[PDB]
Amino acid sequence: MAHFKEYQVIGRRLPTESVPEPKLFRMRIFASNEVIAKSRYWYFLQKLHKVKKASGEIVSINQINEAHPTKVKNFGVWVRYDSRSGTHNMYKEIRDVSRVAAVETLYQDMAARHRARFRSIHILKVAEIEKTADVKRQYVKQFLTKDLKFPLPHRVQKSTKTFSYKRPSTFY
Amino acid sequence: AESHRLYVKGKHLSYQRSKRVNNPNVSLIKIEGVATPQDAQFYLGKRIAYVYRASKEVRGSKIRVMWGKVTRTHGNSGVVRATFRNNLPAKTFGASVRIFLYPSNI
Amino acid sequence: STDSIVKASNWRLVEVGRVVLIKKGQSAGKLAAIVEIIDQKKVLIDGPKAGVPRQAINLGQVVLTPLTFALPRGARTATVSKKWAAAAVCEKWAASSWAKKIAQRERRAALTDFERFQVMVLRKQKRYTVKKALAKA
Amino acid sequence: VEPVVVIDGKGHLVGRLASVVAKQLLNGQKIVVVRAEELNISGEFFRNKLKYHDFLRKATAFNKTRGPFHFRAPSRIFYKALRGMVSHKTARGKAALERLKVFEGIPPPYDKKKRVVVPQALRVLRLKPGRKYTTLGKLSTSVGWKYEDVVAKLEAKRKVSSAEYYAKKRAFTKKVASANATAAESDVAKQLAALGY
Amino acid sequence: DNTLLISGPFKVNGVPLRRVNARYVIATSTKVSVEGVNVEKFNVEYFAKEKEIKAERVEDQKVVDKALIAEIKKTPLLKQYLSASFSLKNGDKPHMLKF
Amino acid sequence: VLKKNPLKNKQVLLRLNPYAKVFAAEKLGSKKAEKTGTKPAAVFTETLKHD
RNA sequence: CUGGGCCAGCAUCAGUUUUGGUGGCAGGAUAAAUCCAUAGGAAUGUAGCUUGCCUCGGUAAGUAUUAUAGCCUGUG
RNA sequence: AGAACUGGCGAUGCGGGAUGAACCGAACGUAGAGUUAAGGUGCCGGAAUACACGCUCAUCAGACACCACAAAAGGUGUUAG
RNA sequence: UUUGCUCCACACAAUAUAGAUGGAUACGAAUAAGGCGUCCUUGUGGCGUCGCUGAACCAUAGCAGGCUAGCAACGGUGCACUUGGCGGAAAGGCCUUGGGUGCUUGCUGGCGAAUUGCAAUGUCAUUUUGCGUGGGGAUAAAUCAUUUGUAUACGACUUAGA
Repeated sequence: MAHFKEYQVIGRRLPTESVPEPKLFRMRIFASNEVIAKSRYWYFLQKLHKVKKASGEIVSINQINEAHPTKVKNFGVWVRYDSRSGTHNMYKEIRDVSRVAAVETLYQDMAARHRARFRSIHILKVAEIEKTADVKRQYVKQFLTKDLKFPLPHRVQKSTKTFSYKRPSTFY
Repeated sequence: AESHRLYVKGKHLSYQRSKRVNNPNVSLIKIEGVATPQDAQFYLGKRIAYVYRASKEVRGSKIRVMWGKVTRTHGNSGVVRATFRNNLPAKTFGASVRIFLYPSNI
Repeated sequence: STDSIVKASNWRLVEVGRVVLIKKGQSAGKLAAIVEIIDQKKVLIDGPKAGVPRQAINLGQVVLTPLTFALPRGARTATVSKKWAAAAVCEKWAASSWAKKIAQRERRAALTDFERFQVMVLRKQKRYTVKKALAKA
Repeated sequence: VEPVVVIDGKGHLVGRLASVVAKQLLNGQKIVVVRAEELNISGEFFRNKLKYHDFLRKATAFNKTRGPFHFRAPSRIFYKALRGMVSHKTARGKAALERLKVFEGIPPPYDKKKRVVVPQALRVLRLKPGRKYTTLGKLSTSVGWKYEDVVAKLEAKRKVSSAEYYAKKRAFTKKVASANATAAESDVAKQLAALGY
Repeated sequence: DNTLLISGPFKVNGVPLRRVNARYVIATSTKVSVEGVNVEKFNVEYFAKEKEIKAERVEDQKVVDKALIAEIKKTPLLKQYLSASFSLKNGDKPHMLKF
Repeated sequence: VLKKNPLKNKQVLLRLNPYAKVFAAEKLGSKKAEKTGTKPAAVFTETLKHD
């Protein structure tokens, strides 16, 4: 829950003489360190298969780096979450350079707008959106128009000293 | 030779303290021109003087001096911590203080 | 008058090809180009020539300059270089007061104590010849 | 780093100005604030007037003369914001304060003395555009301050004087930058440029 | 005895050959050649306290100085530089300045 | 009478444990690993980069 | 005038500790990128070409996938 | 008002919660140097008017556990779904 | 009441000081806009330029800044005078004209500095207040007591008395 890395977690039920070689399951988990990621792996597995980590084991844990960490992409994000009064699915879009960058703004946004802390959200799917205008959401489409430019009116420069011998301007 | 100063000016702000308990044993100084603990690292170990007037002459002078030295930086804005042979009087919170350029390990 | 007059604020635009001066960080001091807009607050930049690594940056740690050159959006580092060079961006920058003052201020800061002394003596010379002028017309 | 600092109150946000000006006193620096009447408070005028009335209701019940004092002048409304930010009842407090003066308009010596702004307390830098605010002068007047027009009259009279003054200045600074021109490109000038001067 | 033997030169700024302590000094980057300067005889016991001013002292000053001044002169404004006292001006920041 | 810390103070470092002498002399607190080329198999990358 | 006595500065150390500069290694998709090669694509379609608009400079739609810009994806 | 287990107060200062028997932190010979806890860092006051993404304008905004209260029900305010 | 009283000079003893140590360096106004320069129809005008901080500008070299000789300017700066003016928000300060005088690091010479011994006490600021000299100056009242009653518990108030 912080500056996110994304991990492959791969685990399985412990072998039995009856079933050596039990099936392997993978999740992609966003977390900040690997102790959290494996926690998170088990949290989800327990809600999906009978297994507690006391009957299972983690076979591999590997960080998945962004393939094109400077191509700008538009991501579709699918999320399940709890409100003070129920639980909701929700599709949002995020424009960024990496999943890991996108996911982190997802979490800030769920916090800002819906007052959802991390314990309350599940990431359902995160996906680069291939064709522009499969993009559904205005506040990301806006950036997709041709020869896009804008000013940044009213610039405030931070001052290094407490007094200034001239009245400042906001001119950019 | 209008100017003769070989010290940097500083101000004596406070003793070290928590909200309701102070420690006269350490003094907090704000050195002119120093804005970051990085900058203030230059001044650590340098000598300071608080310089005052009195009525009784001593070595035929009415000027007196309390010496001390900068010991570490303080917080994020260049404030520095200082110990003095004595302990700055406290009426002097706000008074000017002088921070020398020796011991120089330029 | 008799034309409609409307002076319009001539803002530096965030746009592909806009060249920016990096305020903070490790690439502090260097020029990079906006390659692609990310949102109202972030952009992809790239400063191959100054050796600032193509990266997503927050506009608040950058300052827009008046210079801009032709660059297709999304352009990878290689073609950013080709284009930046074709455009003679550093040439233009160097020629500005803005870049000149930075240089001036940099040079002052490197002055030796002996050097500071010479500047004094030279100043006093210039002063002298100036005050007699400023006294004749 | 100045014996006395003189601040133009104009376009400054009370509480943030008050905050910086108070730390200045507690660190030994003399301050005079002028033009207190063109100080701002954030949020529209009805709310601020309302606030001042809530403050007006407080008085010692048995003797309103010993209960809180309600100062209506802009300078003094500011002084209140400041005073609350200084341990004004201790010796050191009174000393900090004595280093500070506040004025409506800018009365003489200060009128020929430079003024500075405080960026971190400057409204236009600080308030987000669109957000409503209040002129301290207008607020005072509405709760009984008598000298808005007098200070207004005096300011225009001053401003005429200051213009003439600034115009001579500029004209002089023309002659200098002119008559300089010859020396401006001279061997000594090229030398100075080599060392950044 | 850990100290620095210092000159001036005397004729330049009135400072005689002398002991100075290294922690009370800033080293500028400006430097005169000291090749043709004797200096072998000078040591701790030279300064040893045994009012007046010894004739040797006065003659060594002239021996050492003449050569130093001869070097100092090859560089314009060096003499003047050394005659002039150092001080901090409003604005100076020791932790920033080059020297 | 005074605990000296072998982690500063090479003298007592050498007092407890020699070897240190050779440890340092031979470097080996650095020391290059060998070099192999072994590649991961298809399937490992297929699933790393899966979905 | 020495000596004690005490106090201080610097130096070389010891104990504790705080704040910098720098060297060599290890791992991972033996980082991911960039860069290079190659295959294949598309559009917020670059050059051409088509047809009305022109002030004939340029221009708007349409064709057109590298050309008189470039980008994306795979593999190496 | 009355029981269960444990931990406290009572018998106990200290740091935080402005204040406060019982909460949080932490228990106490005389001191020096360092580091932290809980809690804080606009100014009162030691400590970034720090950095980052949003959201909010209240003619009765809001602002931090114990804690110094607020509900049913409504809004073509604005946000995201 | 005998000493007295007052303003200006510079002279000794006490005394205090929230804290000098190169300079508090003056348009106004806007900020989704401005400053400056230049032109003019003097404007919601035209052209040029600047910002991205005062990291400026000004000042700054000499025994804490000595003694001496010149060149070139005819400037700079201090001082005490002087011709005009302007400033009432708390003006108590500002601009100006004319000489005189010291200094001038714009530039070129001749001397000096030590032993205060390797840092420590080493530049003097401005307030009061008592006295000391020489000049200019000025030459009262209030209170108690007595009295009025427009006043009054007592003080207080208000009247009158050479």
